[PDB]
Amino acid sequence: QMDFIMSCVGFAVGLGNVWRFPYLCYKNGGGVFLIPYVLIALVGGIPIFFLEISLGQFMKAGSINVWNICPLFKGLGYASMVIVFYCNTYYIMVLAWGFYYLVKSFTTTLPWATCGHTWNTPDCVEIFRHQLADRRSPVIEFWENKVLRLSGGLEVPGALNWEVTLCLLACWVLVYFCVWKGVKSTGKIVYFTATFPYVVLVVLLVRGVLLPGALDGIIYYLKPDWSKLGSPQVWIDAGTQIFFSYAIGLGALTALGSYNRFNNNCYKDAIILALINSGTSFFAGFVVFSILGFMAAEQGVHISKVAESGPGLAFIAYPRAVTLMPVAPLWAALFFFMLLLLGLDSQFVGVEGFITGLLDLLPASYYFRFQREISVALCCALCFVIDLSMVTDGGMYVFQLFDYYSASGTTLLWQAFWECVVVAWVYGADRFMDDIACMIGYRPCPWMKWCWSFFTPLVCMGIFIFNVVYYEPLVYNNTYVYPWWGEAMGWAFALSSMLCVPLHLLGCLLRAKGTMAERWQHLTQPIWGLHH
Ligand SMILES: N=C(N)NCCC(=O)O
Ligand SMILES: [Cl-]
Ligand code: NA
Repeated sequence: QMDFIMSCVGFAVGLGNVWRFPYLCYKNGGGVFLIPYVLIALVGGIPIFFLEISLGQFMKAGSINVWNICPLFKGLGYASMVIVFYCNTYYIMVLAWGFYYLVKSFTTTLPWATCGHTWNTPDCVEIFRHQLADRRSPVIEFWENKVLRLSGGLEVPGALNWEVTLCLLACWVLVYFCVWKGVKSTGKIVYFTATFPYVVLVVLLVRGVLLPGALDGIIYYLKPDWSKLGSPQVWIDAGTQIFFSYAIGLGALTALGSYNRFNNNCYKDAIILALINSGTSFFAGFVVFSILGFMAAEQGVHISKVAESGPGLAFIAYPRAVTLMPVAPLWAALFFFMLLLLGLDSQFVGVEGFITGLLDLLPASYYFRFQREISVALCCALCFVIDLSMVTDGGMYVFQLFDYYSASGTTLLWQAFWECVVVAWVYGADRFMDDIACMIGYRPCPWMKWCWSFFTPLVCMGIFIFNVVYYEPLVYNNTYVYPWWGEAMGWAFALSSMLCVPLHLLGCLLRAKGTMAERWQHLTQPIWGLHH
């Protein structure tokens, strides 16, 4: 089938693989991040991936309705919207920044190739020699003083950055327009958009290999520092990175499953999609970390102190690589066009899911002449208004609050744990596996059943508990200690997402009559579709 290609340009391959995984690996240390990544991909990632797709095919519906199997826990679906909504709030910003770089690519030279553009600190040198710890590369200067214009901290937002604001306006109007038409990338264009990224990456990787000091970068990427394994930071980062790269809990995998036919091979679908996501993430890791090793061997700073540890690494490693290509501006335009394509396809599927969920929720009395178009326009405008607080000088910090705490962190752990609990335990993991076998013919290995029943909830609960017990305040670029109210806002996002389940459960219990026993029994009775 081509369902893999359909997801490859959808809720799967994108910035979460090319932009996020590299900087998460860098922030947690190179080698030590892979082991929890692999373990949770085997135990948490692939199993919930297959769970979402299988449940989507089974229920023949997406977003909220799929939880008709356990209507009492239908609030989980609600949470998905909030989570994906938060993605739509900040994901686009990466695109915006990427778009800005693309706008700056179409020049006879490159703005970040050198620093003589009157937006750089005096401590910037284009070439490095044998003062010490007092020099910054032009690429990081451009990233932190033209795209971001980074302020002192979250306490002082500063002056709104107009250039990135027009770039974000262009991204949002483009999303509005080409989501209004609903292109869905057609059927033959997808082919190109599924093979254009890798080509570029491959080229970059080749260049990345042929550099002095790239071997050090690759070794640091692969060989792990076992001391960091005890830290819960790497475990929470790996679990959330997998649950984000797969769009687990965002209510897009479920719709993608619903699009498939009933007599489908969803088990191999999930396995192949997961392998593609992990392979693209590993390839992007190679591309980023070879460049990081090159900059470590060039500047002289340690490999862990080369570039930004926050979300800026993808904008400090990838552009740098481009500057080493023969015809730099053409390759900058090509790579950032690739990045724009990935981010755009992901944003299209996410916004489509959110809008369809909202439209299904709203009653008939709320119908408008252009209800779909007006709803999409209002969502885009509201998200742009929220992002107005993230393009400001002290805007990058807000982005981190929207990245670490919102649609990631303990939010995705909570969502995945409750998904596994409601399906494997409340609904019956054995019965669900029997239903999947009826759908698909054969029987998957019992490893999936063990992952659903015990392994995945246990791993998620353990990561959450060991992070909370040894809680460390979120620090951006290992320099800025977030104040109490910054963590308060981050936890406000997190609890806004994670309250959807318990509040909805409580409201359903109040609405039901009699004692809690028969109320739970009646509200957990599945509501099957017509075809079942
Ligand atoms: N939206 C997500 N949470 N994951 C999608 C991965 C991507 O295409 O970047
Ligand atoms: Cl990934
Ligand atoms: Na991904």
